[PDB]
Amino acid sequence: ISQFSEAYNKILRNSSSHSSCQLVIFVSCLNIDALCATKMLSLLFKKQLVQSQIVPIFGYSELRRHYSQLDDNINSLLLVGFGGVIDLEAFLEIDPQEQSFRRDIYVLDAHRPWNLDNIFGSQIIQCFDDGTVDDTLGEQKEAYYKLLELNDLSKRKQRKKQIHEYEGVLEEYYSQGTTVVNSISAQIYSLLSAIGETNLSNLWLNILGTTSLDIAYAQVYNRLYPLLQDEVKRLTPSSRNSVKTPDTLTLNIQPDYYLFLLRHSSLYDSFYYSNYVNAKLSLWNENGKKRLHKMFARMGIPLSTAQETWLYMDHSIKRELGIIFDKNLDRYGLQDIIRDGFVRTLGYRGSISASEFVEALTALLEVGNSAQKLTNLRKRWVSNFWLSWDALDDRKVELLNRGIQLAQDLQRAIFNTGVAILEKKLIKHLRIYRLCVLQDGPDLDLYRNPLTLLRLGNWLIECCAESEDKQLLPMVLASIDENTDTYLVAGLTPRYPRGTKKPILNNFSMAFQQITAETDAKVRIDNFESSIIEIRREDLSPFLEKLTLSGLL
Amino acid sequence: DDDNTEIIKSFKNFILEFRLDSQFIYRDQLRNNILVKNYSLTVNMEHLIGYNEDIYKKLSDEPSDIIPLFETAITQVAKRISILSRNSLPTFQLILNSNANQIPLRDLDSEHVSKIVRLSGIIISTSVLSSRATYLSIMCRNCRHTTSITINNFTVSLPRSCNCGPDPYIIIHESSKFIDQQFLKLQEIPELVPVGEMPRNLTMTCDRYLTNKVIPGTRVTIVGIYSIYNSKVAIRTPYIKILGIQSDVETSSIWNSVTMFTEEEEEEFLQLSRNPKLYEILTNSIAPSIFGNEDIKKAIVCLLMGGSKKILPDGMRLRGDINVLLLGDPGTAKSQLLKFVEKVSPIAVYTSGKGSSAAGLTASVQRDPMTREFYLEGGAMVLADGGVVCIDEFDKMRDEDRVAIHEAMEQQTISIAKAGITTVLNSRTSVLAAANPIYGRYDDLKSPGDNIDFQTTILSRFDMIFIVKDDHNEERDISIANHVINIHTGNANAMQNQQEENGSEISIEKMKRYITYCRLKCAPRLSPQAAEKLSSNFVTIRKQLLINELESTERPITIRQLEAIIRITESLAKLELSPIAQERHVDEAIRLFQASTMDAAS
Amino acid sequence: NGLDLMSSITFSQQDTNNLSHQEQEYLKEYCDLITDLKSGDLVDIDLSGSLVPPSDVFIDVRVLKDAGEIQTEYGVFNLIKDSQFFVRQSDVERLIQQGYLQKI
Amino acid sequence: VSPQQDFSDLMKSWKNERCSPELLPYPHQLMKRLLNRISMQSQLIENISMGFLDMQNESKLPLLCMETELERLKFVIRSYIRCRLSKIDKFSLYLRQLNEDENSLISLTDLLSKDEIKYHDTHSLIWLKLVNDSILKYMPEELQAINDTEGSVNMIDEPDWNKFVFIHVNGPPDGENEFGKPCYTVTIPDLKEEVELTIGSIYVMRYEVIRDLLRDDKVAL
Amino acid sequence: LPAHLQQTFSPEEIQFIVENEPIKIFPRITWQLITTDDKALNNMVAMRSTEVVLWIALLLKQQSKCSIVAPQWLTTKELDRKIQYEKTHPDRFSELPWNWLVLARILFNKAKDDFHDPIHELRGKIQDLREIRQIKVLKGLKYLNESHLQLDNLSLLEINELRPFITEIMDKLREIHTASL
Ligand SMILES: Nc1ncnc2c1ncn2[C@@H]1O[C@H](COP(=O)(O)OP(=O)(O)NP(=O)(O)O)[C@@H](O)[C@H]1O
Repeated sequence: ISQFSEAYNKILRNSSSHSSCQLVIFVSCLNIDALCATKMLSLLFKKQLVQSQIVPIFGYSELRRHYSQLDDNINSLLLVGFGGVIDLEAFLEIDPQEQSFRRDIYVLDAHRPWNLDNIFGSQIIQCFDDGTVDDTLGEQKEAYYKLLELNDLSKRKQRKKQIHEYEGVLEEYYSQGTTVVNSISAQIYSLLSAIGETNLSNLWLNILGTTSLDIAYAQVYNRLYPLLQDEVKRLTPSSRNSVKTPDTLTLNIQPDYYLFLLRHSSLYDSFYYSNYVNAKLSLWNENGKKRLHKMFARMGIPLSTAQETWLYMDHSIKRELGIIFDKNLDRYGLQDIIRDGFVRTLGYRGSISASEFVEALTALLEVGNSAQKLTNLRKRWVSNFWLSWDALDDRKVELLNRGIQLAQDLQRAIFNTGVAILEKKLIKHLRIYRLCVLQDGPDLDLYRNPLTLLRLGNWLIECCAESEDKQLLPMVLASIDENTDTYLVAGLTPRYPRGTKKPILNNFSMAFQQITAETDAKVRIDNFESSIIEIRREDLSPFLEKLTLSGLL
Repeated sequence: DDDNTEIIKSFKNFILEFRLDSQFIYRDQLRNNILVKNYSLTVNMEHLIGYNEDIYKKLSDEPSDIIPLFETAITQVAKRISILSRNSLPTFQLILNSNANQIPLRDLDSEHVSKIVRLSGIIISTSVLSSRATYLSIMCRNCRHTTSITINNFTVSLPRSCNCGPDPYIIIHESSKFIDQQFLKLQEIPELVPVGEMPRNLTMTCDRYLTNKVIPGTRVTIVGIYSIYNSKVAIRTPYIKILGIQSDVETSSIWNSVTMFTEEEEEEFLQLSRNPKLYEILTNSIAPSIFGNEDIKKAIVCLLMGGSKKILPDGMRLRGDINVLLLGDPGTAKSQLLKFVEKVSPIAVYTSGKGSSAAGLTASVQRDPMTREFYLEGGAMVLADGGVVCIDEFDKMRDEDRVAIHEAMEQQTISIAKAGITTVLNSRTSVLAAANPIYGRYDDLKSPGDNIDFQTTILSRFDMIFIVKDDHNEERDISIANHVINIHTGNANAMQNQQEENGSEISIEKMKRYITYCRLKCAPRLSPQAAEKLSSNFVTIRKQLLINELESTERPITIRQLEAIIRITESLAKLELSPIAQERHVDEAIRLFQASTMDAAS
Repeated sequence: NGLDLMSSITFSQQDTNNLSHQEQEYLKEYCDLITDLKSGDLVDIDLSGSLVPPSDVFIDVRVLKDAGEIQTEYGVFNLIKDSQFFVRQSDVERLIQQGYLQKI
Repeated sequence: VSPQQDFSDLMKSWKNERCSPELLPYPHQLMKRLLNRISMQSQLIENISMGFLDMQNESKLPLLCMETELERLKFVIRSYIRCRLSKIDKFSLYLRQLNEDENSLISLTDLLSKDEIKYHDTHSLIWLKLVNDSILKYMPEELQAINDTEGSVNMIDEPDWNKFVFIHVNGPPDGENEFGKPCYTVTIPDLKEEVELTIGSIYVMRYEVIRDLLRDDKVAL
Repeated sequence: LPAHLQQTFSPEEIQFIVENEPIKIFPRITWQLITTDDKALNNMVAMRSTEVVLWIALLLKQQSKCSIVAPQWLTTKELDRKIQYEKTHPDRFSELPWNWLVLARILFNKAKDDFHDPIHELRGKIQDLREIRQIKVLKGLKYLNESHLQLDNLSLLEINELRPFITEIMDKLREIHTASL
C-alpha cells in the first residue's frame, strides 16, 4: 500500500553493489501480463545499470522450491502474478530476520481478492496494490484492528459475537470469486510516467500487456483505450511524413478486428479460425460456411480472393474493406468486430496490430521447442518461455514469425478439434454448470499446456455459449496423454456478448479448494492458477461427483 | 514514358533508400553480383509492398509494360554502382520471387491472364537452348539509312521508316547482342488436380541466367506471367513467360554440386559417422511404414550411396552401385517399400512397367514427323542416370531392351546404333528389382531358378538378390499387426517416430541431402585383407555351390557375384565417409549377402 | 585451461586415450608449463581468458541446463536451468568458456 | 613518463606487434612501471569501493568507469604478450640460432622478458623431449640434430625481413632525414630505387627497407 | 597462441582501437574519477562542449548523463563535397577522418538521437561513398606490383578488412620476382 515512487526509490537504496546486488525478479509465470511488464522493468533496471538475475518460475510449489533453494545475501526481492491469495510468510516462514529487515520483497498482480496477510502485517511486503484497490476494503481494516488484539462471562460471548461479526464479515472476504483487474503493465507505465519516462516501445509493451488479456473481458481495458489512446496522442512522432521513414516508423490506431491473424493470413481463414465468427456464425456448421460465402456474396469478393494472401489483396479491396463491412456485416450480428485499437509499424517489415502480435507470443508457450518427467516438461515450457522473451525484442523479427505461422498450426489443431467434439456432442448440461471431458484424440501433449486448454475452452465457451440463451454457465475441461493420468483440468467462465453488466467472479477457485479441502486424493495444487489442477482419472470421476455437490455457485 | 521515367526514379529510389537494418540488401546484392557477372537481382515483393504499395498496385496491374522499365533503372543502377565515369555493360536480368499464394494448374483460365501466378507443377522435358535477340541494327537495302533497334521484352516485326519500302531492312548480324531462351515444357503435379483426367502440360520459357536452372523431371516452382501467342478463333497458344523461377526443395543439386556449405552439415554428417547406430539408424530412416524385414531394409541403404566405381586405365570400368531383388510373396511391402525408395533418391524415376509410366524403358529414338530427321526421345533409364532404378512387374519387362537392361546395369551404358545416331549414352543407374516371382511360394518346392523369365543369368546380372518369405507365423505378426492399427489412425505409430526424431532417428528429407552429400566425395576403398577374406569366403561360396551341386542341381554364383559383394563394401563404407573399410566393416556386408547365398541353397 | 579454476585438463581434450601417450604426457606437461605462465603473471592473467575485447560493460547471459551454483567466488549468483542475468563483462569470461553461460 | 604516453607507446608496441613480421624487443623499461601501475589502482579502487560500503549506514559511475578502465587496459597487454609467445614458438629454433652465436644482439634481458626466456627454453626443451622420445630413437646419426643440414632447411625461419605490411608514417619533424619534395624519407630498396615517402602517405613495402623506421618510430603499421 | 587472426587485426579489435580516440560531448552532470590515461576532470560543466575519450562517452551516453556531439565532418552537405571530390578524382581517395566507418556504426547504434537527420540519409551517402571508394580500391588493385604500394588515404577498417589479400599475395609476387636472379 504505497505510491510507486517511494518503494522504487527505496529499492534503489538496496540496489547497486558488486558483486550484485542483491535483488532479483521472479517472472510469474507463463501468464503474459508479466512479460511486457518485466521487460519494461528489465529495461528500467538496465537503464539504472543494475545487475539482476532473471527467474522464469512455473509451478506454484516450484516457488517454494526456489525461495528455499538459493537466496543468500539477497537484500531485496521482486515477484509477479502470485501471492494475491496465499501468503508466503506462511508459505516460506519467515519469521523475523534482523524492523528494517535484512530483505525486501516486491510482489505484483491483478488477481483478487488479495490475501488478508497482504495489506497489513508488513514484513515481506510492501504490498503493491496501489493505487488500484484502496479499496476500501475497510473489511481488512476490521479484519485486524478489530481482530487484534482480541460481567466477564456475558462480555465473553459479546466479544466473541462482535468477533463473530468480524469473523462472518471477514469470512465473506477471502471466500469469494477470484478475478483479474488491471494489467500490471499500465501500473508500471504510470510508474515509469511518475518517474517521467515514456517510450513508444514502453507504450507498445503496455499495449501488448493490456492487450494480452483482451480475449478475457476487458474490463478496465475498455477505458484503457483512453489511458492509452491519449498517450498515443501524447506521442507525436512527426507532424507529417517524412516518408516512410525506414526508421520510426511508429504505431497508430486503425480498424482492428476480433477476426484472427488478419494481416499475415488469408482473409478467408481470417474469418474462419476466428473466435467471434465461430459461435455467432456457426463455423463447425457447413450451413454457416455457405452462409459465410453469402457474406462475400455481399462483399463482392471472390472465394479465390478469400484464399488470397493479405499482402496481395487489391488496394481497392483494402480501402473499401471497412466500408464494405459496414454495408454488410451488420446483417448477421457481426457489427461488433470493428475496433479502433493500436497497430505497431516496422514499415518495410510490415505492420502488426497489437491484438495480432499477442497470439504468436502465446504460440511459443506450448510449442517451438517418474514425476520428474513432467517437471522436466514444465521445465521445457519455461525453456521455450525465453524464446518468447526474445520474441518481444524487435531486434530479431524473424524468430517471431515462427510463432506467427505456428498460430495457424495451433488454431488448425484447435478449430478442427472443437468441431470434432461438437459433432460428437460431448456436452453435459448437468444442472449448476455445463462441463465436458476429453479422454483422447490427436496431439494431447499439445493439450498439456494450461493455455492450450485455456484458448481451447475459451474458444469453446464462446462457441458453446454466445449466448445461446439462456443463463450462461461456467465450464470445466480435462485431458490426458501421459503421466498415468495427471488429467490437466481447468475452471472457466462465460464471456458476455459485448453487452458486461457484472464482473462475475469464478467460484471454482474456492470450489476446487473445497475439493482439496475434501478427500483430496490425487488432487494436485502444484498449479499456480486456482482455475486449474492436476487430477487422477481414478479419483477425478468421484472428484466430479464431489464437484456436483456441494455446488458452491 | 516520362511517367514511366518517374516510375524509373521510383525504383532507383526503391533500391538506394530501402533498409533491413541497416544495409541495403539489394544494393549490396548488386555490387556482389556484378563481380559474379550475374547481372541480375532477386527481389522480395514483400520488401517492395513494404517500401511502397502504389508501385505494386500498378505493377500487379500490367507488369508486362513495367518489368522491363524496372530493369532499365536497375541496369542504370549498376552504372551508378559498378564504375565511375567522366563498358560494355549488359542489360540486366531480373528475377523476382515471393511467398505469394499458390494456385492450382487445372483452374487456370482467362481471368488472371496477363498477371502473376505462383505455382509449381513439374517439368517433363527440357527444350534445347534457343538464342534470341538483345540488340540489333540495320542498313537500308535502298537508302542505306542506319537503324538501331534495341529489342526488348516481352511479336514485333522490323519498322520500315527511313520506296523506300515496303520494309527494306536486314539484320546486322555481326554487331548484335544476344541471350538464350529455354522453352520449358512443364506438367502439373501428380497429385492435383487430375480428377479423372490426364495431367496437362503448360509451356513456359526461361531466358538468360534462368536457363538450364532446372533438370528435366524434377519438382519445381515457377512464378512467371500467364499470356498467349498465335503460333500456327483467334485461337492463340497459352503459355507463361518466366520470372522468376525457384527450385522446389532444394532442389539445387546440379551440378557438381551444392552445399553451400552451411557448415553444420559437415559436423552433423561426421557425427553421423561417429554414431555407431548410424548405419542402422539409416535402416530406421527407410521404413516408418514397414516394421520388420530388417535384412532387405539394410539392403536398400547401401545402394543409394553409390558403391565402388573405379575407372582404371584402360577404358575398363566397373559399375556402381549394383542391383537388388525384392521378389517374394505379395505382402512383402516391397512396392510400398519401393515407393519409399524412389522418394528417397535425389533424382530417379519410378517404373512399374513395361516402362514408366508410358516410358520406353530404354530411350526410343523417334522421328519428328515435322521436318523429318530422327531425334532421341529420352528414356526412363536415361533420365534416371546417376540415380535409382525402380522396377515392378519385372516379370513383364520389354524383352528386346530387357537386354539393354541386361547391359546398362553392367556396362553403365546403352548403345543405340539405330537410324542415324551411334552414340552410346550413359545409364549409370543402379537397379532394384521388385518383381513378383512366378506362382508366389510355388517356386520354392521347385527349382527356384528360371523363376525370372527363361534364364538364370539375370540373377548374375543382379547382385544382392533377396527372396522374401513370409509364413503366417505367430507373434512376429502380432507385434506388426499391433503396429498396424497404430499406423492408420490416429497415426499412433507416426507420432511414435517423432520422439525417435528427437531421441535418435533421421528426418529422411535429410537422407536425400546425406546421400547427395557423400556421393559427391571420391570413392571409398577397402584395405587388402578384407579382400583376401572375400577370397577365402568366396572360395568356399563357390566350393560350397559346386559341392551343393554334387546333386547335379541346376542353378546363382559368378565372378561378378564376388565383385558384387565387393561393391557392397564400398557402399556400407561410403556410409562411414571413410576412405578405408575395416575388416568387420566389410563383414556385415558379407552377412548381408549371406542370406542370398542361402537363397541359392533354397 | 579453461577457466577459473581450470581446474584440470582431465576430460578436457576428449581424445584422451586416442591421443598417443607420448603426446599425452607431453601435453599435460606443457600445460604444466603454462601454469608457470600463470605464475609469471602477476597481471592477473587470464591469458587463457580475456581473448576478445570488452563491451559494454554489461550483458545478459542465459544458463543452459547448468547447476550450480559454483559461484562461491565473488558472489553467489545461483545457477538454475533457464536462468539469465544482467551482469558486467568480468564474471562472464569463465562460465561463458566453462559452457554454463550463453547469451551475449 | 606521461602515463598517457605509456599507453600510447603500449598500443604503439601492440599494434606494431601483431602486424610485425617477427619478434621485436620487450619494452620492460616502460611496461614495468605499467605492470606495477595496474596493481596500484587495482588495490586503490577496492579501498574506495569497500569505502563505498562505509556510507551504507550514489555515484558508481566513475566507480565502474575506473573498474572498466582496468580490464580494458589489462586485456591490451594480453594479445601483445601472447602474440610474442607464439612468435617465440614459431621462431624457437632461430632464437637459439641467434642465442648460441656471440654477435650481435641476443635474448639476454634485451629481447625477451624473464618469463619469455623461461617459456622459450622450457618449451623448446619439452619439445625436444616430445620429438626425441617419439621420432628420434629411431634417430640415425646425421639426423640427430634439429637444425640446418644444410637444406632444406630448417628454421632458420623466419628471419624474413622481406615481408609486406601496411604502414603509416609519422615523426616530430625538424620542421634529420627530410629530403622533400614535401617530406621524408628514403631509402632505396634492395633491387630498386627510391620512392620515396611523406608522413601523410602510407607506403607498403618490405619490412627490411623500412625496419629502421620502426626502430626510429618514424612510421606506424 | 592466438591462432586467429593472426597477422591482421579483427574488425572487432580495430573498433577497440578507434574507441580510444578523443571527441566532444554535452554533459548532463555537473572522486575524481582518477583513472589512468584520462587527465580530466573536475566536475565537468553540464550542457557545454567538452573533450573526452570515446568509450567513456559511449558508456555515459548509455546512462544518458552525457550527449555526444556529431563530428563537424559528419553532415549531409559535407559528404556531398567529399563524394563529389571523389567522382572528379578517379585515382585519389580524397580525405577522411579515418576511423569513420567504425564511428558511423558506433554512433548510429546509440548516438543516433543526437544527430539531425542522419537517418535514411548518411547511411546511404556513406554506403555510396564506401561504394565509389570501393571500386576505386578494386580498380587500383590492377596496378598491384612488387614492391610499391600507394594506398594513400584509406581507412583502417577499409584496409584491415582486405589486409590478407594484398599482403599474402604480394609476398608471392616479390619472392618469385627477386628470386629470378
Ligand atoms: N511392414 C509391413 N509389412 C507388410 N505389409 C505391410 C507393412 N506395412 C504396411 N503393410 C501393408 O501390406 C502391404 C504391403 O505391400 P505388399 O502386400 O507386399 O504388396 P507389394 O508386394 O508391395 N506390391 P507388388 O510389388 O505388386 O507385389 C501394403 O498394401 C500395406 O497396406
